[PDB]
Amino acid sequence: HWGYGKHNGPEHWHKDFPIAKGERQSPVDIDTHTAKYDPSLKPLSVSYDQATSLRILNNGHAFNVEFDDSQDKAVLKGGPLDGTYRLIQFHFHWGSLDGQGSEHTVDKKKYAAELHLVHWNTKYGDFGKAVQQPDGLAVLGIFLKVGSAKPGLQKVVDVLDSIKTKGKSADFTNFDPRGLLPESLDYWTYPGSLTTPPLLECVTWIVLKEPISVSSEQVLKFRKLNFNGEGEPEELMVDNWRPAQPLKNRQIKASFK
Ligand SMILES: O=C(NO)c1ccccc1
Ligand SMILES: [Zn+2]
Repeated sequence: HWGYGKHNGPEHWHKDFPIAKGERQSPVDIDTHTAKYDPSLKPLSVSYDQATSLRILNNGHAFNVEFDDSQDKAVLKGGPLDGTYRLIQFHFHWGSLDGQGSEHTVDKKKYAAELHLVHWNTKYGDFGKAVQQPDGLAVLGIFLKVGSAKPGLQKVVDVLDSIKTKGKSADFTNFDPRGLLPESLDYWTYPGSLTTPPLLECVTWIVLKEPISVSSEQVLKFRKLNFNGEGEPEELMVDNWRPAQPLKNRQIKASFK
């Protein structure tokens, strides 16, 4: 099945998932000089105070911190969004080296990693129905650079040893995603897709301009994870990022002047 290796990586996905060569695929390079300030954008609202995390899972591609989305708790609204989007999970994409790892790039610059906080449009009832709609999902993307440690990420880092291989999960309650956000909410937004198969084009991307810094030690632990399952040859979970795709007929809007 699909992965990030030479024989099943991004360049191969289109065979099982034709939409890989679609009209609004993600990620894309964000050309900052071509992005235009949009005064029609309303202020962005990230309300994560009532967030209820449940567990963490190694799915063989990345690790997902899942949340209880059966109620109106952690929601994203405002900005380019119409309505309320509910947080269902977050995960990261990272590299084997600090010089690569992010999916979106800024003026071709690659960051060490990228955090994706996934939300679904409540007007559609649930995540499954949402992914059949062009405005069913909203993903808040945050870049990670290596520098000072991020205190709010350490709880995630310390539980990774317990979910080293594909299929493993661990209880992960009371984790506050507010500790992963940078100070500024300035962002770029464009219509795109999931960056992993099935690559569905149901996403409104909101990529924050300000990256958060994490320590070399923190990202090093991300790289100790495994793509393989327990009892299988070890294949380090690194470089699980899809490269920038053609922007095609799209414009990236900026929330700032
Ligand atoms: O960011 C994602 N993949 O990398 C993603 C986004 C929405 C739903 C599932 C996955
Ligand atoms: Zn992602």
